[PDB]
Amino acid sequence: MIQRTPKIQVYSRHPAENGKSNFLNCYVSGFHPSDIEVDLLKNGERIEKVEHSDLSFSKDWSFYLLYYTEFTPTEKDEYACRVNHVTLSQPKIVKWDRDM
Amino acid sequence: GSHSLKYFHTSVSRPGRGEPRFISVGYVDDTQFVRFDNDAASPRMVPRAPWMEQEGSEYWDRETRSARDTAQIFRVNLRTLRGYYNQSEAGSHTLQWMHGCELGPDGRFLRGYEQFAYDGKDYLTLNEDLRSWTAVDTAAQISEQKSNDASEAEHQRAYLEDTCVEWLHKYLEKGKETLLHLEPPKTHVTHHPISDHEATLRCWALGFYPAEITLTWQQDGEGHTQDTELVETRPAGDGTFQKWAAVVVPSGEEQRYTCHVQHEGLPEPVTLRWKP
Amino acid sequence: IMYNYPAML
Repeated sequence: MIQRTPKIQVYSRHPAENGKSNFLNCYVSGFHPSDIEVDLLKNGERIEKVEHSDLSFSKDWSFYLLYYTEFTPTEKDEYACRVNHVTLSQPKIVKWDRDM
Repeated sequence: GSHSLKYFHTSVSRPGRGEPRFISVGYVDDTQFVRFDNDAASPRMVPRAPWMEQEGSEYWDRETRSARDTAQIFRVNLRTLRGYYNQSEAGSHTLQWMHGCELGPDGRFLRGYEQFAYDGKDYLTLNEDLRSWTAVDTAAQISEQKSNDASEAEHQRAYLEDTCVEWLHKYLEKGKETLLHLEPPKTHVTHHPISDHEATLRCWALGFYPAEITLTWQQDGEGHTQDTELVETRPAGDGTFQKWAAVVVPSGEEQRYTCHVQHEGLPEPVTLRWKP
Repeated sequence: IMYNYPAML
């Protein structure tokens, strides 16, 4: 039974401008098995109505998924992605950095 | 240029929770155009690209019947594999299948793939000769013998070389306005000082299609790079992709570095430097 | 379109 831990990127669809509607993305890739839990957080609270793409996989058989939600970035609001997988002892949290 | 039609099928057994989960996705190039998910009372193959709504009910009924049947075959295959490996029914196992064809610039068949994986590892692969198989262990050798008994390689050739090629041409015609439109990257360089002595130069490429791209930080031979980082190409969520490459350089040497961006949508490669 | 009937493993 192979196990591959997810690579995680948190980012926006468009360059973030304060006060303008945008989309917050959490891209998880390179993981196996396919079971995985991903939540987007605003100031630590789970964002509802978060959709995700259809399960697909790469040439090396590892899976990838995109989780996304509409958002409007502000100066002080903190956004993050919380990912849980069999390879993670505890759910991993990655903060959104508008320059990455 | 070249084009591809590819299907990706995943089946995951669920101990004590009923039949295995089964998900199929289809791609033309880097564009998903169909999906099937058996987690429904009446699961259907559905479009995932708007131009596929040009297809009538006959198309969707046929694909729905094929996907429902394929899910049943994978349930049988998971049961068979469990027996090959003397595995208990209490463990969840994964069977994956990728298949499809690539067209050359002439619209003719270029290459085909048919590959199975069990629990994340290669299991049975059709070689590029489209007549021999690669089995990874003694279990896969049984599957190989069954495929040879059933002349599966010749049935694969007929699909990969004809049926697959014919339908890739049809999909490329139905979605030509988006599938054949190259979207060049929008590029810029950002600057992020780390300390008083070092800074990060980040080269951005945003909103490009297709996903293939090359981002390279070049230097004039007098640059002393402290660190580099290149993230995986990621989907923007609107059908296009993003990527960036960063270098950590000593403050004052920023102008010795040049970001080189190559993409099919650019008439010629672009070069960027950090100008405050 | 999808391939019909991959031979059983």
